[PDB]
Amino acid sequence: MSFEEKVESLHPAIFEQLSSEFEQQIEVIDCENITIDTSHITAALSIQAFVTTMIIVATQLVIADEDLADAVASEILILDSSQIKKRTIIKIINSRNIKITLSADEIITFVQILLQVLNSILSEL
Amino acid sequence: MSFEEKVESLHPAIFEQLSSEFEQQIEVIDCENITIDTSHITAALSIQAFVTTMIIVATQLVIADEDLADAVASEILILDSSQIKKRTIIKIINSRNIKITLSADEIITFVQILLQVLNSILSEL
Amino acid sequence: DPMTKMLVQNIFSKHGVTKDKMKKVSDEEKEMLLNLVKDLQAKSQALIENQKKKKEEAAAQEQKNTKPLSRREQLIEQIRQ
Amino acid sequence: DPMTKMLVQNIFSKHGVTKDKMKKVSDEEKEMLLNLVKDLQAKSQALIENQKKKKEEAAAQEQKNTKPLSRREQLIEQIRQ
Repeated sequence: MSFEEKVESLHPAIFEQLSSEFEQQIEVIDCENITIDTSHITAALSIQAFVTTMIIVATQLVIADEDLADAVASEILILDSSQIKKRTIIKIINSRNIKITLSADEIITFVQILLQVLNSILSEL
Repeated sequence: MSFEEKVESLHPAIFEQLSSEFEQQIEVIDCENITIDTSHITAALSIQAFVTTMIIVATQLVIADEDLADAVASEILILDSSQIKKRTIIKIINSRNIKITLSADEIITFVQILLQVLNSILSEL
Repeated sequence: DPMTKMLVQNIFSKHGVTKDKMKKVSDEEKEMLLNLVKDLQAKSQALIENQKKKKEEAAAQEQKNTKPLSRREQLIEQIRQ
Repeated sequence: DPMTKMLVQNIFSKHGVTKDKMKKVSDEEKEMLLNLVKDLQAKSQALIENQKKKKEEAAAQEQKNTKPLSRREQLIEQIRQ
C-alpha cells in the first residue's frame, strides 16, 4: 500500500545517512584488555531515523505542490544535523583494562524533541 | 655445515620466545563486524629473532672461553627484553564495525637499532 | 506541551505551508496514523526505561561497593598464611 | 654511524671481551658473513618500504575523501525520489 511502502523505503535511506555521521577513531597504546560498548547506538538511531521520515512524509502526503513539500522536508533535515553531539566515556578500570563506551544520551534526548514536533504536527492537522 | 646448522637451530628457539611475549586479550561487547589485523607482526618478529641470534652466534664462534660467550649473549637478550612496546589501534569505522589492529612500528624501529649493533660488531671484528 | 509549540508554528508562519493551505482531510488515513503514533510511544518509552535502569544500575554497584578508610589492609591476611 | 658506537664499545670495555681477546680471524668464514649481512639489508629494507607504503596509503584515501562543510545533504536526493 502506497503510504506503507513510501515510509518503509524512506526509512533505510535516512537511517544510513544518520549512521554515516557516527564514525570516529580511537587509538589505544600499550593495553591488554579493550572493551568497546556501542549498545543502543543503532537502536536510538533507528528510532530517530524512522520517526524523522514520518514528519517529512506526513506533510508530503497531505500538502500538494511538491516544491513546498521539498522545502519543509529539507528544513527538518537541517534541524537534526546541528545541535547533536556524541560522548566517548573512556573508563580505565585497571592498569591493563580500559573500556570505551559510546553514549546514546544525546540521541535519546533529541528523540524527545522530535517526538514533541511529531505530536504538535499531528495536533495541527 | 656447523655454522649454518647452529644459526638455523638457535633461530626457532629465539623466535618462539619472542612470540610468547606478544599475547594479549581484547574483549568486544555488542558488535557485529570485528576485524583483527596482525599483519607483519610475525614477519617483523622473524627478522628481529633471526638477526638477534646472529649477534650472539658471531661472538660465540670467534671468542673461546664459553663462559664469556654466555655472558655477552645474555646481555644481548636482556637488551631486547626492555624498551619494547605494542600498540593496539582500535578504529571504530561505524556503529557496528570496529577494527583491532596490532602495530609492528615499535618492532620495526627496534630492528634498526639491532641492525646498527650488527654493523658495529662486524666492523669491530 | 506549550514549550515546543512555537518552534513548529514559526516555520509554518514563514513562506512554507499556511493555514489556508491545510487540506484538513479526515478519512481512513487519519486513524491509521493515530495508532502508529501510540506505537511510537510504546517503543520509545521502552528505550527510555532500558536506558534509565542502566543508569541507576551503573550507580548501584559502586554504592554497594563499600569504600573503607584505608584501601591497603585487604592484602595483609593472605600474606601471613 | 657515530650514534650507535658507544653502546657496543661500553659493554666490551666492561669485564666482557677485550681488544687483546679478539682472534682477528680472516678466512673463508668472513666472506660468507659479509654476503649474509647484505642479504639482511635487502630483506629488512623490503619490510621498511612495505610498511612505509602502507602508512602513506592509509593517509591517502582520507585525503581523497572530500569532507564537505555539512555532512547531511547527501541523503536529500534519494528521499525525494
